[PDB]
Amino acid sequence: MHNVLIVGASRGIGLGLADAFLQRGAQVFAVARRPQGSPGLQALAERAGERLQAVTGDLNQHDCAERIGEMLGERRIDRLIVNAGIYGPQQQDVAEIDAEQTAQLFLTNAIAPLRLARALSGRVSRGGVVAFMSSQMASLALGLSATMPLYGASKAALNSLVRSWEGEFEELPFSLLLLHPGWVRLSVEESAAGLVAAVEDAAGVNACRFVDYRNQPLPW
Amino acid sequence: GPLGSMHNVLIVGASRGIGLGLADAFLQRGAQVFAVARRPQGSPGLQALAERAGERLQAVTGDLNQHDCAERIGEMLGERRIDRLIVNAGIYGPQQQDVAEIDAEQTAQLFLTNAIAPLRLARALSGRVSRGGVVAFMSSQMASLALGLSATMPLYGASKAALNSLVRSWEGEFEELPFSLLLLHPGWVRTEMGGDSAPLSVEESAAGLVAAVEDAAGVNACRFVDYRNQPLPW
Ligand SMILES: NC(=O)c1ccc[n+]([C@@H]2O[C@H](COP(=O)([O-])OP(=O)(O)OC[C@H]3O[C@@H](n4cnc5c(N)ncnc54)[C@H](OP(=O)(O)O)[C@@H]3O)[C@@H](O)[C@H]2O)c1
Ligand code: NA
Repeated sequence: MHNVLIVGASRGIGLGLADAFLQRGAQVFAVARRPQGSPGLQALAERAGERLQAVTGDLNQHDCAERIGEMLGERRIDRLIVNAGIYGPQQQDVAEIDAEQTAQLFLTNAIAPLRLARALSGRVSRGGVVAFMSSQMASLALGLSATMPLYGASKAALNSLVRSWEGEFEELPFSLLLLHPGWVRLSVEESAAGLVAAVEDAAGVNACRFVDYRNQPLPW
Repeated sequence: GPLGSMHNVLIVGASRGIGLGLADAFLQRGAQVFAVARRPQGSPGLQALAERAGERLQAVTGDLNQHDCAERIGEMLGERRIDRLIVNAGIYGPQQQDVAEIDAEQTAQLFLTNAIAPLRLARALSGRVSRGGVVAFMSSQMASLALGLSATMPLYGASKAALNSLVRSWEGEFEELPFSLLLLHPGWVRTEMGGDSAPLSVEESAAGLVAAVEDAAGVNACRFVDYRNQPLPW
């Protein structure tokens, strides 16, 4: 049984990933801010029993890694998926975004994901996979983020920070993935099944990849 | 140029370093330069340029982080159009460049100063930019995802990737660009940010950047280029 850690698993694609990994036979550790308040996560917990361990945790809390670690004990993480993401201000307007909103956006979407992944990295299996939920809107070459520029810039910043982390290693000890889930309203189930296949395709490769739910590369 | 032409060049962040070098280099080409600085009176470099160029160098008090910056620049310009708009001002972020230690206040400061405020300002002045002009943002090779050189200064690099992203998103609002949009890498330059090991003088960096800016005039394109006018990958 692989150990899979999904950070941000109460709903949407995060929950879908927990479900999809469970269906492959993994032991899943599913972190959410309010796990008890997610009927989706509760339903998965009931069905999988002990194979789905819900964990209360918040990416933005500085003790998050410590709490996850204490919970995991000596168990190694085969697949670490950080499914951080907020939209930022609904108007996506550079003229109006304030300091508090800027901090929240870039901490949640870019900085805290790296802080957490780095802090847990000593537990990640060699030849495993660390993946971050990114977006097509992160791509500079595609340049598709005009209607949500702040969101897209936060995901470009995430991609940048992951590339910077890669640059700290002589050779990668695990793969580093930046994931585009597709434009899910495309079901969560199809997206998650695809993303699981993309993640598993990178296991043992120790490569940096920016890929979508079909395992197709996106340009930077 | 001919036809009694004298380009109006606006440099945001011109008190020292590359920004001052750009003001000097544009003045040497014959431009009317509007040099925006937080404390223009406290810059010996800008005072020296003012003495040499007289009225062809107008110092303007202004701060990229202030929401009235565009208004102050506009009031100063009157009805004049901007032929070249260069946003140079930027910060390094925390000295340690460490994702584990940066706090909320520092994160806001970094991304506002290096990414969001440049777009806020440029957008607010964009109606004044000449058709066939150039709007350029000082970016960095550390912004490039393909080069993956950002490990040296990850936070700074991420803030410039965010800048690049926002400029591309702005481009994507136009059916046809009315001016060029440039992301500039100045090289590693001997300034307070670059340090004593930097291989380029301000003078050579600025001369190169002026040539790259002028090479984009009338093209109405997006480019990510260095001080030699060589393209960088995204
Ligand atoms: N030097 C390099 O090697 C290098 C490499 C790549 C990219 N860059 C970029 O090039 C730009 C200029 O770099 P530099 O090396 O010349 O830095 P610098 O010598 O330290 O000068 C920074 C300039 O930015 C101004 N500034 C900072 N924050 C400002 C704000 N809110 N509002 C208005 N002005 C502000 C400063 O004015 P004050 O005097 O008031 O502080 C100063 O004129 C920056 O965007 C930097 O990121 C530099
Ligand atoms: Na003000």
